[PDB]
This record gives sequence, structure tokens and C-alpha cells, in this order.
Amino acid sequence: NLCPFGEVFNATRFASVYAWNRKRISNCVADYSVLYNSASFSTFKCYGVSPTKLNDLCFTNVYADSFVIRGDEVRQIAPGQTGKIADYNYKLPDDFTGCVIAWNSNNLDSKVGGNYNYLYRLFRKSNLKPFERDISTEIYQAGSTPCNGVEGFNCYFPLQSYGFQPTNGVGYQPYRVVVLSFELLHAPATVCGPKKSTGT
Amino acid sequence: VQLVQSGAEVKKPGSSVKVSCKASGGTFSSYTISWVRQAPGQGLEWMGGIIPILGTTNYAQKFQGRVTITADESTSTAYMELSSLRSEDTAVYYCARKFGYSGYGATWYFDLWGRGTLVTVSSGGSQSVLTQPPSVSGAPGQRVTISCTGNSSNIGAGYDVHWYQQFPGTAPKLLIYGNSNRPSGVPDRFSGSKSGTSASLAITGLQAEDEADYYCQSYDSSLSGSVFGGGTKLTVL
Ligand SMILES: *[C@@H]1O[C@H](CO[C@@H]2O[C@@H](C)[C@@H](O)[C@@H](O)[C@@H]2O)[C@@H](O)[C@H](O)[C@H]1NC(C)=O
Ligand SMILES: [Ca+2]
Ligand SMILES: [Cl-]
Repeated sequence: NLCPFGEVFNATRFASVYAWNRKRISNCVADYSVLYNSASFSTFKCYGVSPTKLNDLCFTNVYADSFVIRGDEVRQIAPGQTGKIADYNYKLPDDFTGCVIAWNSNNLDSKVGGNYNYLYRLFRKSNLKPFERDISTEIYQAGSTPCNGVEGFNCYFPLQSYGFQPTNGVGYQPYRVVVLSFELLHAPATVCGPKKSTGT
Repeated sequence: VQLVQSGAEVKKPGSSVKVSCKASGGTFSSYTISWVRQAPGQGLEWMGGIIPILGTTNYAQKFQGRVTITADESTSTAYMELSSLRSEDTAVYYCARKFGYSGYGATWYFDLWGRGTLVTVSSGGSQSVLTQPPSVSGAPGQRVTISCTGNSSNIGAGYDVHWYQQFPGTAPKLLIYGNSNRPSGVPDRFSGSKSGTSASLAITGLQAEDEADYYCQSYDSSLSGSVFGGGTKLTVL
């Protein structure tokens, strides 16, 4: 049948960027224009593909990665970018083929005192590889003194909370991100646009 | 650490129960304390958890607005309160530590468990997202396998699969973390694998002492939570 896109975009729960979610879209027909027509998206950036030609294309593997970041970090989701989110939370490949979609979610993911249940990693010994996910809770050793497993001098817990308050600036307001990854191999297709599909 | 839980409680329908989980060390140091339920006809269900050092919470959609999880580093005790109790809520409620790591398909597992607190509510069915055969039989000294078949949302997405071993009268115990890795104390005869939407647990040199229930755990992004399998009773002839 049709691809489960509303399940990804309209999901009742979004993950923290450090524990970003992934869904495979497979054995389905993908109506992309219903998402590209929508005027609800602050960002719709496609790399290596065209938002229109997608409906006349077929792909071997398609992944939808979802998470929540703040506005000023949406620029980091693009390929070849640097920063805490790109280096330590969600890295895109330089050969990335797919679209990055974002929308302001202040009405859902913000509370007056602050919604602190959305986390990010600001400390890591190495940079993430493309599409790696790090959900470790180990204390980070920012200096030469070992940490002995507890937070202290130059020994930090590597996760902090976005404080999402409705009065914040848009650059500090929560943004929900969905990343469509498109992969074409010499192998059977699992997702095809409608222009290459048969519907009874 | 060792996780010690509260005593058994008998409650009436519509009442509320609040159970406690206290750590031996007395620090709750950078740990994530999760609550996993085992209710007849509903299998193993992750309910939620908290990272005490941050105080941030995470609940399962099925129990949200009905469960409340708190932690207090002073007492080194975490609490879980279930409201509007129903007869189906009768279950062995476990407290467990939630571990993490860094790979492309990394997802949490539960390495340390408590004995479990029993809650009986006095006076339908939940189908698992991961499918296992109810029963598998094997002869001693031969190789046996158990299958776990997730949908596109979990194993198809690439999420790793972990395995838990549960003996009669005991609590679930980690057997395989990651797709193939073994905690210390697990024999080399146990092995794991993942391909496509399915995962496998292989036991070689099968012995009578391997006769137990085996579960597979993955992360389902359609539910945004950890999911367990229906369980497989291995029988050694
Ligand atoms: C996503 O949802 C948008 C809003 O529609 C309303 O909200 C969702 C949660 C459903 O309850 C729906 O029945 C409501 O009408 C829609 O504009 C959009 O088409 C939906 N799907 C996608 C792929 O964006
Ligand atoms: Ca026997
Ligand atoms: Cl949790």
C-alpha cells in the first residue's frame, strides 16, 4: 500500500537527537508531493535528488530519521557541517542523497518552566561516523585526572537538556527534524514513486 | 550494583500502587533506572525510566498519564506509581538498569535486574511487536536456534537485538547484548546474529540446564520504546 509517512511526521512522540529514531520505508509507494506541497515546513532541503523527480524514481533502501533539536542547529543537519549536533549527535554523509525536513514545534515540545526531556550530547572523545548513534551514559574525562565513574573536576556527564520555554527565541525553540535517506543499489527496489506504480 | 525492590502488594481495582527500587551503592551514579513489567497475557513490557543525575523521565505510550517515575539521590531510591489499577495490571514488576553504547544501530539493553515486586489487582491480550516461536525442542549435544522476527520499524530499520534468559521462578537475565556479544558468565555455546527483519539466537552443545524461556529485545521507532519478544520455551529432550 502507500508508504507510512504520517506515522513518521505526525508521530505522537519524537526522540532526542542523541537517541535519534530511524524507520525503514519499504514495500510501499511513496507520494512525496503531499509532503512537498505542505506549507508547514520551515526547511525542505534535498541533496543529490530533486523534490519532483522523486515521484518518478525507485530506490533500494529508504530511511526516515527523526529527532528534535533547536532552531539554530537545523543548519547542522546538512552534509559537510560541523558543530555539537553534527559531530556528537547526528552526522550526515558528504555523499548524502535525500531530503532534510524541519518544522517549528514550539506548541508541542515546550513548557513554561521548560521541557527538559529532550537531550543532546555535548561531550565525546571522537566524532560520530555517518549514521552512528551514541546513547552512552558514561562520564566524560575532559582532562588528565581520571573520573572514577562520578562527575567532578573536568569530569562531566556527557548529556544536557534543552530547556524548551515558549518565550524563547526561534533559534532556541524546538524544531522537529525528519531526514529521508535514499539509497540506490543494483538490487530490488522497496520504494517507488507513484509515476512508476500500479494501483488496483 | 544490586537492585533491591519493595514488598508485594495487593490492591483493589481503581487504586494506586507505588513501588521502590534502591541501589546497593547509594549513589545512582550516571545510571538510567528503568521499570520493566511482566503481566500474564501481555508479556514483557517496558514502562519507563529516569536518569536521576538529570531528573529527566521517559514513559511508554501505553502507560503515560497512568505511570509516574521519580528518583531521589539522597535515599538512592527510585519510585514508580501506577494509577487506575485494573485486573490486567497484575504482574511481576521489575527494576532494571538501562545500558547504552555507540554503534550505527545502537539501542538500550537491561543488564542488571531486581528480583521483582509482585502486584496483584483483585476482582484483552497484547500481541508482541517481535515474533518468536512459542516452543522449540532440541536433543542434547546438538545445535538449536530460536528466531525473532521484527517488522520494518525495528529490526528492519537496523536496530540491534538483545536476548534474555529466564528460568522458572527467577527474573530475566541478559544473555546476548548487541547482536552477538556475551556478558561474562554466558557460555560460548550461546551465539547471536541479525539479518534483515529477523534475528537469531543459536545454542550449540545443548544441555538440559539450557531449558528456559528466551526473549528478544529491540527498539521500535513506531512506538518510540523498547520492545520484547513473546518468548520461546526451549525444551531439551
Ligand atoms: C499529518 O497530519 C496533518 C494534520 O492532520 C490532522 O492531524 C493528524 C495528527 C491526524 O489526526 C489527521 O487525521 C488530522 O486531520 C495532515 O495535514 C497531514 O496530511 C498528515 N499526514 C502527513 C503525511 O503529513
Ligand atoms: Ca526437560
Ligand atoms: Cl527508560
